[PDB]
Amino acid sequence: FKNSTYSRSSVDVLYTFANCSGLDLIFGLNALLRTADLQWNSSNAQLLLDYCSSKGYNISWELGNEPNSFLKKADIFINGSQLGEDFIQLHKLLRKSTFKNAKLYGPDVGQPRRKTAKMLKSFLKAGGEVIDSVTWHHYYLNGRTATREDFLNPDVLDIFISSVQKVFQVVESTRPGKKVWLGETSSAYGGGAPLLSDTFAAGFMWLDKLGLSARMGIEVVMRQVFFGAGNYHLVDENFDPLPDYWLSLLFKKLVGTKVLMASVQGSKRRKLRVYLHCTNTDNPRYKEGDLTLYAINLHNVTKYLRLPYPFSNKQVDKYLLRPLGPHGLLSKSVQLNGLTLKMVDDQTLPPLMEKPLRPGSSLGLPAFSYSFFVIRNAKVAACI
Amino acid sequence: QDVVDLDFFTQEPLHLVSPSFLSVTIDANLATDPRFLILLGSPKLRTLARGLSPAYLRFGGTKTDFLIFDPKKE
Ligand SMILES: *[C@@H]1O[C@H](CO[C@@H]2O[C@@H](C)[C@@H](O)[C@@H](O)[C@@H]2O)[C@@H](O)[C@H](O)[C@H]1NC(C)=O
Ligand SMILES: *[C@@H]1[C@H](O)[C@@H](O)[C@H](O)[C@@H](C(=O)O)[C@H]1NCCCCCCCCN=[N+]=[N-]
Ligand SMILES: *[C@@H]1O[C@H](CO)[C@@H](O)[C@H](O)[C@H]1NC(C)=O
Ligand SMILES: *[C@@H]1O[C@H](CO)[C@@H](O)[C@H](O)[C@H]1NC(C)=O
Repeated sequence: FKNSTYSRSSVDVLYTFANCSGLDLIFGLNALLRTADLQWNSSNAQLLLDYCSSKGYNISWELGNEPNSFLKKADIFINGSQLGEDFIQLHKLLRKSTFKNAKLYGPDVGQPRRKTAKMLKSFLKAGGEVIDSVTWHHYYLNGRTATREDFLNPDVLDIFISSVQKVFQVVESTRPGKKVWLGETSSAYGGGAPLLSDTFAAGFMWLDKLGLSARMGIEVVMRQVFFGAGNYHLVDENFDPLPDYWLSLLFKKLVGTKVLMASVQGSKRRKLRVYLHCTNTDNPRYKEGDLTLYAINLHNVTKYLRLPYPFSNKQVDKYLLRPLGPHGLLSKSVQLNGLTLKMVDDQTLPPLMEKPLRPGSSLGLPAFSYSFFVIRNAKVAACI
Repeated sequence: QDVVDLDFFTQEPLHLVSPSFLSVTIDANLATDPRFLILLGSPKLRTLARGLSPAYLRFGGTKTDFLIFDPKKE
């Protein structure tokens, strides 16, 4: 990797894209600009901050990406204490800028191996006062070696749980109550697993990661990437949405901010994975008190889910996602309740149509599939 | 037998996620593509992007630490 320059024009393209799309831009600053005694040289950042101020851009900041691997990447070692001081200096610069209340996130460390955990802990000791959220990264697999079986394996899915617990151990020991974000995450690193990261099969990992993150206390999850060279993109090089885009859209329309819990009775919680939130209140079809269950079936047969009292007779809407053939789980097309999801045109997303179930019926979840279910008139007071 | 009983905890919220809980990145390396302006200018891509609002868009990647801002550049 070599140094490269970018222009005011590039900044404007990026900001405009975010602003016109209703997204909140977070811009990562170069942390490898060091002085004589290996302090962060902030002068280039100053130039950028000045330019963004002048244009009136509302932007949040990070500093560095995966500092745990700077030795590998640039043959420079920066310890967590120093990094924390570097964030303190950025925070002073932001406070002297025209957006003095701009948010700062970091340190965008990798998953918590011993050396990374140490770096994170020393960073939070030093710099943890000035960050608005702790960011860390997670990947399940190496894109070069990942297999299809890996994408379907509950033991692979389960590994994320230990990473989350380790990060929270570091955080509770240094800055308890600080928010924790996944700042970069996907199925597989090295740009994704060819013919797997861009398919229906990628959804088992992504939907589970979402479920677990929400359940375990992660506040925001940042998907690597929306659009780009890597196979883990939500949108391919033709600007066409892949199955994870559709899953992500459905998730956003159905799943609320209040996180609850679901679990399956019996000693086998591995292959049938279930999550429960309040329904997204901004959804016009649903009302205060409704619940959104989501479930992943990694068994090779259909399972039939029974809702507990007092929800066993309620009207439920199904939103079942299944691949369009002939390529099965390796398909790049998906059907919602048997209707292929496709843009209406370049300006128009289709409607996401429910399938009402017979009140009192068990919820059918075919083998190797994922579905959302909205329990209408659930009248859950915690959601209201 | 393929019938499975679910238990639900509904007394109170266990956590609260951001409305932007499901967020996205654009890798910093995409700014080295000669066609950066065309790509992010695509109305189709903007439509898909709007679909995921509200969300954070993190501009970052391995390349973050190999990018230098140049106020002179065209
Ligand atoms: C199907 O999966 C089997 C192991 O899963 C268990 O048995 C099946 C029939 C379901 O009842 C599932 O809920 C159970 O957990 C394997 O032993 C079997 O080889 C698989 N069949 C295939 C690949 O055709
Ligand atoms: C994050 C990075 O910021 C992106 O620019 C990369 O494109 C992305 C990716 O690899 O797709 C991602 N890099 C993650 C690198 C994680 C490597 C883990 C190595 C583990 C080796 N040791 N052990 N065990
Ligand atoms: C910081 O960087 C600029 C530009 O690369 C350089 O001219 C300046 O002397 C540096 N400052 C320090 C303290 O090293
Ligand atoms: C971390 O690095 C700094 C800067 O090089 C150094 O001065 C300091 O002693 C190191 N801290 C620890 C705890 O080793």
